[PDB]
Amino acid sequence: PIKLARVTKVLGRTGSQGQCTQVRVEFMDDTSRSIIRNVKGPVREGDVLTLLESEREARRL
Amino acid sequence: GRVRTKTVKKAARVIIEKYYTRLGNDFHTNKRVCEEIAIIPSKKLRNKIAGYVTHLMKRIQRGPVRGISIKLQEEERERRDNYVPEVSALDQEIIEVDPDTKEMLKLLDFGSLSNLQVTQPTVGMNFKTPRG
Amino acid sequence: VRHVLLRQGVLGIKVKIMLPWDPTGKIGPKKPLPDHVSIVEPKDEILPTTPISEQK
Amino acid sequence: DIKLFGKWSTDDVQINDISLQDYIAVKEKYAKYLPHSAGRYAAKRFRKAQCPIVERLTNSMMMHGRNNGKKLMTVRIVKHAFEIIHLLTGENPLQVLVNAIINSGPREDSTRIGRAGTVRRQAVDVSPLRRVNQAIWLLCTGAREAAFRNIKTIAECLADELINAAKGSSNSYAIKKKDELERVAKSNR
RNA sequence: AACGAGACUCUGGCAUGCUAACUAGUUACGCGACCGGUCGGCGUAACUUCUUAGAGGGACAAGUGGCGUUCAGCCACCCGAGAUUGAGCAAUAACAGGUCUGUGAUGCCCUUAGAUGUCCGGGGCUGCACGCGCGCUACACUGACUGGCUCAGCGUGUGCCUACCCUACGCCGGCAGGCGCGGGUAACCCGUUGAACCCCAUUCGUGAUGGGGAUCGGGGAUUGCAAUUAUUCCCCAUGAACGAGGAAUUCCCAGUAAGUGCGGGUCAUAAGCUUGCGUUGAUUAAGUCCCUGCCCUUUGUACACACCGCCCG
Repeated sequence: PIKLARVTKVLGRTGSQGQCTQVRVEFMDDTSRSIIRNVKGPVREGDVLTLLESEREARRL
Repeated sequence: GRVRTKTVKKAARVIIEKYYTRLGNDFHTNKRVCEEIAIIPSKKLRNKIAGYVTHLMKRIQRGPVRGISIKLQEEERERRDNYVPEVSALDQEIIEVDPDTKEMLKLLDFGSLSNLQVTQPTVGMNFKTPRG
Repeated sequence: VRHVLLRQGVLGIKVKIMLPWDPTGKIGPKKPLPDHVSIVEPKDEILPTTPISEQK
Repeated sequence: DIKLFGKWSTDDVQINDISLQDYIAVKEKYAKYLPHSAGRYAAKRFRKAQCPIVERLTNSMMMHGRNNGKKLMTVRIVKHAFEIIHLLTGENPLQVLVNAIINSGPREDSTRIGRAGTVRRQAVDVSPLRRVNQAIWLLCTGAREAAFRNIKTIAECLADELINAAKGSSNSYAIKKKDELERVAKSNR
């Protein structure tokens, strides 16, 4: 299912041309799951991300 | 970025070192005294010397700094260095020697010393670090 | 910049002179270079030891 | 107290998503009388989050080359669209704008990695500010592309997609691009 | 220690503080005009806010808070006109870069009286089956047309030889223009520089159409000694390609791109160019080394008129 999220701390900006920010992502269900994700676009700390598959992992492309 | 070149820092260091009594924390009265002490080609350098001086005067309250040397600290360090305690740290009535130290003193005919209190020597010969 | 005509051709001569300071009693520019900060050497403040009220 | 074009108020506008709440403007103090403000929003990063999104839609309305400076042209296009929206729906015409910006932006893009001619992409997330940036782009180019050689004016063609994006229909150009931008995104995943 | 960097110089932004204004004004007072209003209409005085241009201020990472071996500094925020404005100048060492067509800079050589000097007359430098570059106008409705309305800034202007101008205003002309008649060597006159997109009304109605204007046939007028291989300009008429562009590729981060006109250079005639100026005015980015390149450190080299190398059949 779809899962709504939050941003704890932005880690670093990865990608082929530096287009992807890599971000440490908390959930909004009071969950202690601090997943790391690949977000494309401008991000600061304290965003509200919206994922479709909430079990994916951060790689470096 | 905003890094101050050797001209600003060299001039600021000499003008602290010579005129520390007039300089305080306000950048504005620092600028009004840095244009009466020194002959600076004008303002955009004058306000950069006076700003590093205003950042450098706050750095003197928190202790010495590794460049300049000013004679309000260097009298306090002088009175800190001429400090003797009342009774020295080498006047101990019970000083501790090994067994073998007492043998060296007996070679030096100092076995009649009364203050020496020989300790029990260590039971294990374990001093090397565990290599590997 | 000047020219010379020799036997074989032309030479050029370029001569630059960096002039000195000393405000112009006949020589040099007036103002110093824009990075040359001079600092007035302080006559030391004499040490005030006891309050003397000099009524003059 | 503050009505957009002196007629449309902002107190009953309700943003749905929590993902876009801090980024989509007016509900409270970004209420302006007109979309024209002439302010230095591009002076820093993230500063354009604090600009009224009516001015965002106005600014992206003038994209093509023959209209590139015309702001007084596009503000009356938006003003005339906010009549056609209200006629064809019957409610406040700002709730449909945030319903269109919520619905139109994708939530999973693909980032391009390969060699000269070789394409092997990979699916990533979408930041909600890029969702707001790409919502208004798809809306405005749908209004632009479907009014070009057509008797329909730009004010009708903007309004008839600005409601069709709120209803989530697949006749609107905006939702037709979002579902394909996620369809080719899931295809790698 | 020295140079280059920075400092520096010009420019943008701020000042109801200073200096002063009939070749810039505002406010007030009368007068006049038409309904207390409107006057870019007339003359006096208070004065410099607006306009000019001089001195002097003002911003320093200075303040607060985070992070920094609590160092150099970085990031965010208040107060602020402003918390990187934009340029100019610019090292050592080089290049078989360009320039002898800028020079009365210049070595050698060529030519010097049917001249390679120089003048005159007439052509050519524009010639077209076709390739390759910079561009202007477009392909329309976010539009074209016809009316109405209302705003700039940088500038230039009567010339040693030297002929050659910015032009208000009245009359005659559809118009391009033509006659007089004045001003201006200019903050005094054009000039309140009565710009164009923009804005407001009418018409047109998705079609190679009233979009687009090429190419052509007739006239008319300036410039010149000369307009034919159309110098430009004006009026009718003709009305092509072009339906947003393949492979490939350029420029750009804020008053920017793009639109839109205006001045200057060239100029007897004349801007689709360039160089400046305004006006309207955004999307996206605040990052990386993937590409193209530059650079530093380790390091491989049988390379060094130096990988466009050296070299093996």
